[PDB]
Amino acid sequence: DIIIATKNGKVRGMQLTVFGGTVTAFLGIPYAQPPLGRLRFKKPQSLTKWSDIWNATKYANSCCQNIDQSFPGFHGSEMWNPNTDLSEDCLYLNVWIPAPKPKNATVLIWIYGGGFQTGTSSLHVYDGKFLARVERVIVVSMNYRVGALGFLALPGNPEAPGNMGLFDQQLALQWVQKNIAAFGGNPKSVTLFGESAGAASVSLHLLSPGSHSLFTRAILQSGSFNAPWAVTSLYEARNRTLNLAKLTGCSRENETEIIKCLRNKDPQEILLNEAFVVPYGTPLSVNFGPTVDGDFLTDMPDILLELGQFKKTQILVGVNKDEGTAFLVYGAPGFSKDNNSIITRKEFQEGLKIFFPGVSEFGKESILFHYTDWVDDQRPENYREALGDVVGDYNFICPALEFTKKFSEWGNNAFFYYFEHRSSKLPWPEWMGVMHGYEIEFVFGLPLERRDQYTKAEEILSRSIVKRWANFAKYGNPQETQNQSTSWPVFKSTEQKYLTLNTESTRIMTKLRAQQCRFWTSFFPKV
Amino acid sequence: DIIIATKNGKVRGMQLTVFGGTVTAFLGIPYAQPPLGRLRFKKPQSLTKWSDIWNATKYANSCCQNIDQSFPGFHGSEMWNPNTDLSEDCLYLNVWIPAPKPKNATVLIWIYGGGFQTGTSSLHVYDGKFLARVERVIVVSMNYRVGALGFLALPGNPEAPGNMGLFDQQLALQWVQKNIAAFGGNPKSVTLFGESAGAASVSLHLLSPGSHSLFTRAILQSGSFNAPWAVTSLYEARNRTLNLAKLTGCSRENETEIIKCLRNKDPQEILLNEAFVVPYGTPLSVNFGPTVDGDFLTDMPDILLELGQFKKTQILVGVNKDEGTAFLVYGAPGFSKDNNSIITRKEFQEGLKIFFPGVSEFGKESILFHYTDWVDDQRPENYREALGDVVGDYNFICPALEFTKKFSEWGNNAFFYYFEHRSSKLPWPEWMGVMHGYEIEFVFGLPLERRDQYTKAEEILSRSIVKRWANFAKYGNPQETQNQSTSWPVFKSTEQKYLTLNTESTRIMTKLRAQQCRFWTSFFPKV
Ligand SMILES: *[C@@H]1O[C@H](CO[C@H]2O[C@@H](C)[C@@H](O)[C@@H](O)[C@@H]2O)[C@@H](O[C@@H]2O[C@H](CO)[C@@H](O)[C@H](O)[C@H]2NC(C)=O)[C@H](O)[C@H]1NC(C)=O
Ligand SMILES: *[C@@H]1O[C@H](CO[C@H]2O[C@@H](C)[C@@H](O)[C@@H](O)[C@@H]2O)[C@@H](O[C@@H]2O[C@H](CO)[C@@H](O)[C@H](O)[C@H]2NC(C)=O)[C@H](O)[C@H]1NC(C)=O
Ligand SMILES: *[C@H]1O[C@H](CO[C@H]2O[C@@H](C)[C@@H](O)[C@@H](O)[C@@H]2O)[C@@H](O[C@@H]2O[C@H](CO)[C@@H](O)[C@H](O)[C@H]2NC(C)=O)[C@H](O)[C@H]1NC(C)=O
Ligand SMILES: *[C@H]1O[C@H](CO[C@H]2O[C@@H](C)[C@@H](O)[C@@H](O)[C@@H]2O)[C@@H](O[C@@H]2O[C@H](CO)[C@@H](O)[C@H](O)[C@H]2NC(C)=O)[C@H](O)[C@H]1NC(C)=O
Ligand SMILES: *[C@@H]1O[C@H](CO)[C@@H](O)[C@H](O)[C@H]1NC(C)=O
Ligand SMILES: *[C@@H]1O[C@H](CO)[C@@H](O)[C@H](O)[C@H]1NC(C)=O
Ligand SMILES: *[C@@H]1O[C@H](CO)[C@@H](O)[C@H](O)[C@H]1NC(C)=O
Ligand SMILES: *[C@@H]1O[C@H](CO)[C@@H](O)[C@H](O)[C@H]1NC(C)=O
Ligand SMILES: *[C@@H]1O[C@H](CO)[C@@H](O)[C@H](O)[C@H]1NC(C)=O
Ligand SMILES: *[C@@H]1O[C@H](CO)[C@@H](O)[C@H](O)[C@H]1NC(C)=O
Ligand SMILES: *[C@@H]1O[C@H](CO)[C@@H](O)[C@H](O)[C@H]1NC(C)=O
Ligand SMILES: *[C@@H]1O[C@H](CO)[C@@H](O)[C@H](O)[C@H]1NC(C)=O
Ligand SMILES: *[P@@](C)(=O)OCC(C)C
Ligand SMILES: *[P@@](C)(=O)OCC(C)C
Ligand SMILES: [Br-]
Ligand SMILES: [Br-]
Ligand SMILES: [Ca+2]
Ligand SMILES: [Ca+2]
Ligand SMILES: [Ca+2]
Ligand SMILES: [Ca+2]
Ligand SMILES: [Ca+2]
Ligand SMILES: [Ca+2]
Ligand SMILES: [Cl-]
Ligand SMILES: [Cl-]
Ligand code: NA
Ligand code: NA
Ligand code: NA
Repeated sequence: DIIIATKNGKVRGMQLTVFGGTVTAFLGIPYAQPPLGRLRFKKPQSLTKWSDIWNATKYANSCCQNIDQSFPGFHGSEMWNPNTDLSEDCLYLNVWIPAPKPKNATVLIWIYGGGFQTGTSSLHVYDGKFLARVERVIVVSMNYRVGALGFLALPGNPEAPGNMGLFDQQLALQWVQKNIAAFGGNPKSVTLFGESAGAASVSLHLLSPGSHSLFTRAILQSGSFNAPWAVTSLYEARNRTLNLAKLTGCSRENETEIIKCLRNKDPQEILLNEAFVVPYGTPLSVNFGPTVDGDFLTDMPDILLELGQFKKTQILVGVNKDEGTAFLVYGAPGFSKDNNSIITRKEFQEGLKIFFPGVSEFGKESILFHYTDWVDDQRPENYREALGDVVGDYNFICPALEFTKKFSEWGNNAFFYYFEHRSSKLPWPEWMGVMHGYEIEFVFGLPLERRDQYTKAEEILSRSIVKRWANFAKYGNPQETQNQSTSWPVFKSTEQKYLTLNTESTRIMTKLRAQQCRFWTSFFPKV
Repeated sequence: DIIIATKNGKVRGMQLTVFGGTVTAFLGIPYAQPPLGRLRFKKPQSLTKWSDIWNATKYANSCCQNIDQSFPGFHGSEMWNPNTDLSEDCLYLNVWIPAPKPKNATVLIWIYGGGFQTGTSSLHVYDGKFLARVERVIVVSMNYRVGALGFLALPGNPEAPGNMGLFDQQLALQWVQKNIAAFGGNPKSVTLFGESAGAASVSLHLLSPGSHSLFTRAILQSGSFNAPWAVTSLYEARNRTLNLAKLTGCSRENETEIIKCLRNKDPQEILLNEAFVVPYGTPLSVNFGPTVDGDFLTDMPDILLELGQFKKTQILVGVNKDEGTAFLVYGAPGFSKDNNSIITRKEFQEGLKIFFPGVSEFGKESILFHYTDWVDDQRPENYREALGDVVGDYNFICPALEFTKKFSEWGNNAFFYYFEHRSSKLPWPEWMGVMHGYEIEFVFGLPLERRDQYTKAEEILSRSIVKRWANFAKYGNPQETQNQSTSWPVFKSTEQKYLTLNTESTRIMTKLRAQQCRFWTSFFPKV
């Protein structure tokens, strides 16, 4: 029976057998006041204190959110849907510790993605027990509010200031500063990691001055805040908040009154109207996301990055070979998970209109021109592959490389990876390749479980990535030093070396997507 | 009717239609006295002069040689067998010129491989008409003597001094110096190129002082003289010459008498006994090859390379992804062109004994140890693939990279390629991958012929390689400057950049086979 005294009271954990050893898991520890009633849309308030033993022995409620119903019964989509009850009462976190209790263990804090609209820390692919067993690190993950409930903004107004879910993440970081030594963690050795919006979130903590002292370093998987979906303009945030009001019958003249009305709405009515606050979305829409609130974020983040205003520390950044494919089967015409999706030029053109709705005709033609010069055989898959690369390059890969360059120019070591292994268990079809989100299970060490039907080469790839991540967190250097592995060189401006992660042979390469990213980075923003 | 006046007399050529234009071909021009009777085994003697028009309108006799009969009727082997009559009377060369007659064209001189035992300039894959049409270069190729007739050595004795076939190559280089301006060529812009033993030959012309002024630069495809098959020791040459005598009933006490006896033998009896001059050969045996004769080669060539004694000029060097596979089906147990050749550990072990017959048990185990640490799934093809890599790394790839490093250390620009495209027409089975010899058709531009059933991507790869080779010959820089191509960086000590040649995307990579070549280059020579 394992009980830990925290600043707010006692917590009971549970023991787990993992690989012939034990991990102690504390699932569902609260770290804030439930944000209900008058607290809805406000910054998380600090926890009152309890007396008695809080039983942290099951995952807590996931935050309210819309759910992906495009492929019911299909594991490829459903694995990402929440696996605990939805409730506004969702501000909880999990702690996995090695057994016996470590003395001063490095801490890995996971921030999930989901577009800032969805996600929960209790998914199977985020289970931190394998990392605690194998690397003897402590792993922490928190639920944070998503959608309008997490990111509604009327900026400057403390009834709905914006970025509440980023403040939920920050308050969990603070909980780890105050409490983790009780669990055997070193509050001075904390690495944030996250994927997609969780990676964009990690990048914004590098920018936020109230996060500077809450962590040591950062890992960004397929996301960074300069991605075109990651930050909402003040203009679009106000418009969306008042669009939400209009839809829920909460248009008022005093803005504090709009929010008060919005506080009387059933959470379902808020969720049901979120999709419509925008005149046309895309599969990549982030209707309620981070804004420049003057609090968490003091200025436009592109300006902070460019002018070197961020935490000086090491970063590890990477992307997957086919980031954009997952999004094509949520509305691009001629695409389907259930066939090979050989599409025509006309379909490609229609697909750009689906992904680039506010963009001028010239803008869309410039994309077509950059991506359709083949290269050369015709090649029925030409247009199918180009559309996935358009979406992946624009939304994930070029912003990650641009973030990595600008960050490294200010003197800190940066390491960049390109993940190019397709999981042998992937339920999505082959044409979708190495999809967005499908390195995560390798990072959390799921293929280390021999009972799970991953191949032996995958068990080895995962073990090595697990070691590199842990070495990054502990030592700021993502090497695998014992097995004659390829040395991972720092990513510098000028050379731009990156490491490929694959089952066959790790390679050092240079200037990932050089020609494509010149297009998105220097020309497209003008269009 | 196109007639050219040469230093030795008139030659009539023939016109060819190639790609809606014309090439003039002069096939079978003699460049030496036929080396018959008293001239057999001696250095080529210079040509007497003729009066009348020598008709250069068909390929000439190929030199006497044994023929590959392992797969009769099979195009994969038979494409390399000679396609003109065999005769000692074989010292002829071909000239392809653009039409109209160029004014001062760069000259490309092809030296074929065949292990120094076989080969002829008239094979289809060496037809220089496409390069003359497309790049407006002049292409020259010569027949040179092979086997004992080309390389028998009793060194110091001018009746059989050694290296006669390298002297045949040199005398053809001289013919081009004296005659090529008459054809519209620039004798001051001559690039040698060659594959396998033709590449080892090209590398020896960089070392030979009598070749220094006969050419400007050099291209080495899958060969260099530091490869373990390329140069025969004085010891093994004498032993083989006297072994040949013993077998033909020509053992005598006066050595000039051995040679005189050998001059009375039918060329068939010499050919029939060549295989047996060695106690055990391998599929890679070069029984009669280059020696240090004190004439063509003044010292052991490893010493010249190491100490910088060679022509200072630019080089282009490369290898194919699966150099060693071709040799496995000529005697390694469990291999077959007609199945997938999944072999066992025992078979691998037997295969090393086939490829490394004089090598100690410890030597062979060290090879097994370096190549059988997987990497990791088992992977039935593990041993099959390892044996191909052992043979390809030892015999071709590590010596080429070692040659390229040592050459570039003396200040000259070097460019290195790794050819990794498997021809869509390859008659050999898939497991053999990107075989030895199968870049040649890409270099000579055979896929430019749309009538030939190569894919469109192959036509493009060939066009680009043809342009890089021609730019190398003309300008010393193998760039393709007009089509947004990957820039080919010089290969330097320290970084060791190389360019990959493939149908998909050209990449700049570093330190090809670093771990393998450390084994062959620094450790294996001690064994
Ligand atoms: C791959 O499937 C798509 C997607 O839509 C389809 O899903 C299929 C597996 C099948 O059940 C089909 O009946 C279903 O509608 C096909 O595109 C669709 O095809 C029709 C015309 O035949 C269009 O009018 C539809 O609008 C279009 N749907 C979408 C969303 O674009 C697609 O052609 C198919 N591709 C193949 C077989 O190569
Ligand atoms: C692939 O074939 C080899 C090569 O020899 C064979 O060629 C085959 C296609 C077939 O015609 C066969 O009859 C012929 O001998 C096979 O290895 C051979 O197999 C026998 C025992 O079955 C040995 O005793 C032979 O010595 C051996 N030959 C050599 C040269 O090693 C091989 O097993 C086969 N591999 C497969 C099917 O996976
Ligand atoms: C933000 O403000 C308006 C609001 O329009 C919206 O009304 C909402 C409550 C919601 O239901 C939403 O779907 C609807 O679009 C946007 O105006 C839209 O623009 C179109 C033309 O593009 C006009 O027809 C309407 O005013 C309205 N659309 C529809 C379909 O009725 C406006 O575009 C937006 N501002 C932005 C995006 O910067
Ligand atoms: C060079 O000299 C001898 C010559 O032996 C050879 O006789 C030739 C005419 C020819 O037929 C050839 O096959 C034969 O090998 C080599 O001696 C051989 O070595 C073995 C033991 O390895 C002895 O049994 C014999 O002397 C002879 N072999 C056979 C099978 O009869 C000698 O090895 C070689 N020198 C080298 C390789 O450096
Ligand atoms: C916590 O769990 C233990 C079960 O072993 C129990 O004794 C205690 O009452 C629990 N607290 C609850 C249910 O609030
Ligand atoms: C943990 O390590 C830090 C340095 O990273 C040190 O300052 C701290 O006191 C240590 N605490 C322990 C061993 O309890
Ligand atoms: C609006 O109403 C709120 C709350 O009832 C009040 O506190 C605030 O001062 C009012 N402001 C304006 C501008 O009407
Ligand atoms: C290193 O190699 C061993 C044994 O060869 C292997 O079992 C282990 O997984 C490897 N460790 C890492 C961190 O990759
Ligand atoms: C060379 O060819 C032409 C054929 O057009 C002929 O007139 C001449 O006699 C030939 N020379 C020979 C056969 O020696
Ligand atoms: C050919 O070019 C060379 C320089 O490479 C020059 O010296 C020579 O005279 C030229 N000859 C011509 C145009 O006939
Ligand atoms: C051997 O005979 C040759 C040719 O008949 C002769 O010229 C030579 O001087 C002789 N040398 C010896 C050492 O017997
Ligand atoms: C360059 O591109 C053109 C037209 O796009 C093509 O037809 C030609 O083959 C290319 N040239 C080379 C040297 O690759
Ligand atoms: P990630 C799956 O959180 O990506 C955000 C999406 C909206 C581009
Ligand atoms: P190239 C085919 O001439 O290779 C020589 C062989 C004997 C290694
Ligand atoms: Br069009
Ligand atoms: Br053994
Ligand atoms: Ca790629
Ligand atoms: Ca996802
Ligand atoms: Ca490795
Ligand atoms: Ca390879
Ligand atoms: Ca060959
Ligand atoms: Ca290219
Ligand atoms: Cl580069
Ligand atoms: Cl490197
Ligand atoms: Na087209
Ligand atoms: Na084994
Ligand atoms: Na050793």
